[PDB]
Amino acid sequence: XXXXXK
Amino acid sequence: HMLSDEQMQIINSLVEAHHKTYDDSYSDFVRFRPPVRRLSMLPHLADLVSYSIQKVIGFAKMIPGFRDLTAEDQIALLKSSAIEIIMLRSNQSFSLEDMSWSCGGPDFKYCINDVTKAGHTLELLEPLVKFQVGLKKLKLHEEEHVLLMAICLLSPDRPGVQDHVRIEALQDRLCDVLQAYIRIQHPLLYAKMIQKLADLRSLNEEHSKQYRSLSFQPEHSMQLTPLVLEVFGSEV
Ligand SMILES: C=C1/C(=C\C=C2/CCC[C@]3(C)[C@@H]([C@H](C)CCCC(C)(C)O)CC[C@@H]23)C[C@@H](O)C[C@@H]1O
Repeated sequence: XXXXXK
Repeated sequence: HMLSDEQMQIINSLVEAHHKTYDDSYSDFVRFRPPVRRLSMLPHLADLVSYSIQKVIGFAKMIPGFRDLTAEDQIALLKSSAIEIIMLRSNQSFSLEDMSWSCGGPDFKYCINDVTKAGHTLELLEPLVKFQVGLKKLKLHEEEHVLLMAICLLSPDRPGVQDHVRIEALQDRLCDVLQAYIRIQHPLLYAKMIQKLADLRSLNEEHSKQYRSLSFQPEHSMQLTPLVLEVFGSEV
């Protein structure tokens, strides 16, 4: 399951 | 005709960020799924791109001012430009002598026929090679190469961007930095590099077309990676 922005 | 201390630190930050996220040894390539020469090259090239997306993300987070944008804007900029940064950063491994990407030995030498075996056609690949050749002939300095990548990443004209004014300000700072660098170091060049950003928009458009058809075939989409499905996928 874009949290690589924790 | 002079670089300020703040402009100098921006150049130093972008070059060091690139060195952190680009390995000239290409030694992480052995951990990819092996290349095979239907769509036999798709596993390897999907791992290659997914690896590069991770590196582009790392490079983007070290662009001065990038981490001050909202997280949703950071993601929108990444999704829309990731394939353009990858094509841009791939120029370092491209070679004019044999017209291919050489990342080590023969196993990791990617010719145009190899990418054909990843589901892509000549409509994407012939202009992509031409883009690589025209970019290689420019003989960009490393400072210019990394500034062009940061400028491309901070384009405000992308789907899903909200704070279009702040991104415009950040990109203008980098364009100013780049214009002053070219002035000092060279006797035209700025316009050509800006033209390369227009070429990337066209390459981006053709790739998303061929990727979308590729991603809707289950035998092929199951060969991609989770990161590739997110970045190049349609859901937002
Ligand atoms: C990655 C990088 C390199 C090569 C880039 C290539 C060569 C092979 C074919 C590629 C990967 C193009 C493909 C059309 C992309 C297809 C991806 C997919 C199958 C998912 O639609 C895009 C860039 C081309 C190697 C190294 O320079 C690191 C860089 O970072």
